[PDB]
Amino acid sequence: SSKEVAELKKQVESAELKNQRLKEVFQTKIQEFRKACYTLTGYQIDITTENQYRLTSLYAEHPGDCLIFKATSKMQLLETEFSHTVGELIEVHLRRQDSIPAFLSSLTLELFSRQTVA
Amino acid sequence: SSKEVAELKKQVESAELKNQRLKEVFQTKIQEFRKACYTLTGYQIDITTENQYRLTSLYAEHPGDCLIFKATSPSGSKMQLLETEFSHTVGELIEVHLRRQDSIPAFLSSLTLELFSRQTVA
Amino acid sequence: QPSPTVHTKEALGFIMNMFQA
Amino acid sequence: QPSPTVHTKEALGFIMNMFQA
Repeated sequence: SSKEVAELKKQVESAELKNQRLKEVFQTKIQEFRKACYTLTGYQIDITTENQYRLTSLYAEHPGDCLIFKATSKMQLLETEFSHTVGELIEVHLRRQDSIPAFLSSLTLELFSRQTVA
Repeated sequence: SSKEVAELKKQVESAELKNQRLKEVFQTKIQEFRKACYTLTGYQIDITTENQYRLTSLYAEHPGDCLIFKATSPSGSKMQLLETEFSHTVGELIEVHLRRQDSIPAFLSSLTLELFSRQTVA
Repeated sequence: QPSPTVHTKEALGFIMNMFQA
Repeated sequence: QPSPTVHTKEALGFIMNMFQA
């Protein structure tokens, strides 16, 4: 019937509208969430083209300095130009302490100390 | 019944399924990102019902211990620490790093290291 | 306070629930 | 070789967009 045809055409538009909205509010929310995680923790967390996590510090001293972590429950730090400059931090906190959070926290404080003015 | 009604039902079905996959795909990658931020930074960052940000440490002493930050405005980058039961216990860290230094990352870094040292085996 | 349209509220109700754990 | 159904692949095209820079 034209009756059912008209009711269904409206349903299709409604269904498409629900999906379209799901796209827009997701976009805004994660960019809000991404900006919040960056301002709070001090690290830019990017999921790279290999399902890897590349991190950039708010206090990075040179553009391009980054840390790359590989995922498998445990996460392995991979080799980067900046990885070599902090071998000392990696030894204390990643191996002895077995704590990525203690590692990144110590790095942030060290980078913040050298970022200061005057 | 009619082929026109059929074709439209299959479009309704198709859209209500795009739905079901956008949710499930938005479902894993959101958690992927958050659980990654947790494993890496040591903070579980939730969005509260008031669109504020609740942080719980991987090394929290009690499960309800948390910090809550709020964004002052969407068109800005400032953020402010709101009072919680746990924030009552770290007034010295707040004074040094949030008030005198004005660095939330330095604050959470110092708090992470302090909580890590407190969580002894025995 | 125009009110969000039903499609904007429904999507925001589930998207914000996924950010809460 | 499990695959990607069309509705699943279509949601991944918009999903990953906001996880960089």
